[PDB]
Amino acid sequence: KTVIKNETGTISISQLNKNVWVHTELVPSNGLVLNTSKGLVLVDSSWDDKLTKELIEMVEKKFQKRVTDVIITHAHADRIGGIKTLKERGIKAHSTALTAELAKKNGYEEPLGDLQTVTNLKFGNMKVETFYPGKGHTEDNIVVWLPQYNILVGGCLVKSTSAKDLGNVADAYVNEWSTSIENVLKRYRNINAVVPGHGEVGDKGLLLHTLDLLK
Ligand SMILES: [Co+2]
Repeated sequence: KTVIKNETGTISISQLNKNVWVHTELVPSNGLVLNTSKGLVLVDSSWDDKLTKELIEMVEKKFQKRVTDVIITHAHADRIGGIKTLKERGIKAHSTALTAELAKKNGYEEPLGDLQTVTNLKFGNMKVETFYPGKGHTEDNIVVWLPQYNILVGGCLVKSTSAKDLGNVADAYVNEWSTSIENVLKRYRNINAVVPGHGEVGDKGLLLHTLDLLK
């Protein structure tokens, strides 16, 4: 897989696919860059505004298209933190209503609150499904599915192999997280890659790992 870094090793993009890339910023945090016929779409932005601006500028320059949309997978900072940058640049920031409600409560600018339990979006030819599986890492966590690739973005709901515990559980629902993981396994029975919130890309084994960490 082709991999491209900025000057610092602070931001790195790894090609999963002709049109799907994983972005990682330095903990490392992951999201996706979707190279579509109508622009770039990000699944998650970055830790804060400084890194979000750098991420956008890197990908706009490389791919020679604008970032048009971001999907925010929960209302914590590794996730909501670049919202000011998105809003001021006219980048549409999609989220569930609950994620937007939580962002506002916590003093962040609000994403759109447009995503339902299951939402199907199309960006050029790129199909994206968002799914709220229930509570887990947070109340509001969603996953994102690319049905043309059978790629799942697990976000913080899904732990990497290298994670040997659940991490920050202060906002977690450790008794509903296993059911939520089961909901993802039931919906998506044939998965090619799973992108955890943090750590190396894997497959359905990451979901099984997360289940074991919850015991
Ligand atoms: Co989080």
